[PDB]
Amino acid sequence: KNPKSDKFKVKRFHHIEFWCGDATNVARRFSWGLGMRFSAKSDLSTGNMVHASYLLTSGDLRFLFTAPYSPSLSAGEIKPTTTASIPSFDHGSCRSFFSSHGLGVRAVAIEVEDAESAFSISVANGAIPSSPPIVLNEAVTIAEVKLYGDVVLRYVSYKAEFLPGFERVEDASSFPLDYGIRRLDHAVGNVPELGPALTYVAGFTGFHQFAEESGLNSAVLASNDEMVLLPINEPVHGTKRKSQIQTYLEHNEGAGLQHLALMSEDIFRTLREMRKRSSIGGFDFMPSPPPTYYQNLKKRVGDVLSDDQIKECEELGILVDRDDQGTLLQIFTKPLGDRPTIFIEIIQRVGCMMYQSGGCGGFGKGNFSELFKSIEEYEK
Amino acid sequence: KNPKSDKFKVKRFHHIEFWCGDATNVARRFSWGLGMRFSAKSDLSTGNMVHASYLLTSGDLRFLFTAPYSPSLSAGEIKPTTTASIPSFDHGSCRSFFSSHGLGVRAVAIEVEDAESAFSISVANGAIPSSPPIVLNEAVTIAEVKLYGDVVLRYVSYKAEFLPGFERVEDASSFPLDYGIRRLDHAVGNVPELGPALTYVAGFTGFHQFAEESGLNSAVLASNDEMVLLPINEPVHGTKRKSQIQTYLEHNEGAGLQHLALMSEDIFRTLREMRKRSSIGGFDFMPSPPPTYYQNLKKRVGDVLSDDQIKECEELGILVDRDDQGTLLQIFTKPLGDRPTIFIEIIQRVGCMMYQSGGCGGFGKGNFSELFKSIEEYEK
Ligand SMILES: C=CCN1CC(=O)N(C)c2ccc(C(=O)C3=C(O)CCCC3=O)c(C)c2C1=O
Ligand SMILES: C=CCN1CC(=O)N(C)c2ccc(C(=O)C3=C(O)CCCC3=O)c(C)c2C1=O
Ligand SMILES: [Co+2]
Ligand SMILES: [Co+2]
Repeated sequence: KNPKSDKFKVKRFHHIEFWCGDATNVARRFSWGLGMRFSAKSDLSTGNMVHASYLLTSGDLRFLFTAPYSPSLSAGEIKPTTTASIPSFDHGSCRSFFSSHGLGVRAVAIEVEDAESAFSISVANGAIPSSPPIVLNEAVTIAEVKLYGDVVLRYVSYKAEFLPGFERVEDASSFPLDYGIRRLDHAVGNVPELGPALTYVAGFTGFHQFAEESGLNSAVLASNDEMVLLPINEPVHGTKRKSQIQTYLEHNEGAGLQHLALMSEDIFRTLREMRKRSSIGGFDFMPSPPPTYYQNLKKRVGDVLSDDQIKECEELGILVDRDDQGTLLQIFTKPLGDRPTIFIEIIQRVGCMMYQSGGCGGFGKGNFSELFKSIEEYEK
Repeated sequence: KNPKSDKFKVKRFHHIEFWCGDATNVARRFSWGLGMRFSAKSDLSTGNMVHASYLLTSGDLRFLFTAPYSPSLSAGEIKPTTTASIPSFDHGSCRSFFSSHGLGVRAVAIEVEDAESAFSISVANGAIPSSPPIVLNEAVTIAEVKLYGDVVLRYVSYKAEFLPGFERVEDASSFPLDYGIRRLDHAVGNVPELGPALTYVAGFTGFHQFAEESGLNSAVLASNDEMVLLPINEPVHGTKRKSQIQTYLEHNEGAGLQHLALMSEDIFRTLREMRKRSSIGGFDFMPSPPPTYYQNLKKRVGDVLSDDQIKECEELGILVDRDDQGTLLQIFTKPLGDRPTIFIEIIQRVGCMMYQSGGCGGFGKGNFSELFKSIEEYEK
């Protein structure tokens, strides 16, 4: 069931913003690890005396990395005279965020028809305001409300490249890396209590619940066309194996973004390319399932994947799960930074063709049981 | 003249420690950019609930990257029960350092015969104590005094791998990168006033001045065998071209480490390898000199480098300077992080064979004039 209850017109995920201590080093690491090209910048070289922001792109996926400069560089500015390109930025907020949580996502940004109306309707329906609508160069409107923890949901709307005040990156600095990643499929939050978090977010967005003891309960909120997908997890306590959600909440100092799932147009190429780079600056992957897991894929998805395609999943450590409508290929990185908090998921979905409908195949919750079963089976 | 006036027995540069917001991302970026292998770790996986520290090595060069965890993880600890592997570490100090200065060097570490005696003699001769001598696992002693700004000079001495409590890195995570870098040649500080900084450091070390308007005055302090080399720069004001030392001091919020010069055993291979990676996660280099600079190298070093070797310098943008005793090949990166503060120099020295004596060929001060001359000549 999809009641299509969005309280304002939502388009697609627009970008994800990381708050960093040093944006340059995080962005360069991510660029090489994920195959994303440097596309835009806002920093001292573009007249921004407040923050350094670097944009990476792969297809429609946009990762923004932002860090504060010394406040002394902008001490004479006021908000009417700011040189910041992102008007919601605040030195103290950014330093406090990073000290509390470490490297992680500050903003989940969605493009909407009218960011001012989205903000007004959201706050009228219970959203906690974070940054009011600001019109940039009479061209783009940006507004922010609290999502969970210190993560904001950022609304962006365009009258008619990223944001005014950003400059396209010099091509010599813009190597055309591409490992096949094409868009953000979903963005997942960890919270102490799922119920109140769902009520709050669904309350101000009108997002509906998307149709679905390893230590979590989860639910998924979705926009009208189910292209914006926001799962939320809570821990399940006293499970004998400590909940990874609870570990997250401890090391993160509370609620925050758990993972970003990045859709690939060719998950086999993406994983070949990422795994080649894991130990030379890129990202590591979680330990692969035992071969019994792939010996059990024939009965589960033998009508979707050939033996060769299943063997290629086994070579790359890719997990497979299935809906009543489609099939999901997925794999998970180790944490992106020092803390056992945020990580990345690479996914590709097969089925649900009409274009492909959002969430085809689900989110892989079936792989909690199937991976445990494979592990005990391989114990043999 | 070398009075050999060291007040305690100094051996060699031991390591350089960067204080970071996220040690993982900086270390992975540096590993790929410089060709350094992951050699040791101290972090949650080794029982350290205080800080994440990752060691990169290339030859004898040791780069350590450290970031603080949430203080909550270690809130019940006291110094007698600490799980930190580096006892001088302090969450507040590290966060304050990084907020003030951004990514940069906290510790210049030299190996000495006896870190306790080096500390005592240093403080008796005016050194400002930073961290008292602490014996780690009855095997290694570490102590710290202030060098300049918030940079410390760290003394390390060994009774008889890096530090107790560090673990050798799993080989799968230890890709054997190597672009030819072999050791730290010198470490350079920027200060507002050169005179008082030289008097202070030479005062407590016994280091002697090493025998030598672009906006700086500098002098070099050296140990008895001139293998530990610590240049210090001050700005020259009112120069019509703003002093890069003054720009540093502004963006860094005061004195700090300006550059690390890394000796390569094959500077041509090192630069080929680093430049291949500049736009795919590595380091960028300063804009190369005009061809008139290389058209003028024949008269300057035509008896040291062949035409082909000069042409190879031109291909890679390498600078050349000359002493009365030897010749220096050098090149400079763009700043390592967001702020126009710290950068890296790659160098190789030719001549002064006895082993090669320290500082052979100087520090390239001749290239201020010669690069400007080449630029006006190429204006033509
Ligand atoms: C990274 C290591 C832990 N891990 C271990 C593991 O074995 N399996 C099988 C999964 C399977 C699916 C998902 C997942 O993507 C997801 C949910 O967990 C809840 C619904 C929404 C959502 O998107 C995750 C995060 C993990 C997982 O995290
Ligand atoms: C990075 C861009 C600025 N730049 C521009 C430039 O054109 N030249 C020619 C040099 C030449 C030598 C050195 C240098 O290594 C050094 C001293 O400056 C003082 C004595 C001790 C020392 O080691 C530096 C840092 C630079 C330099 O920084
Ligand atoms: Co997921
Ligand atoms: Co130098």
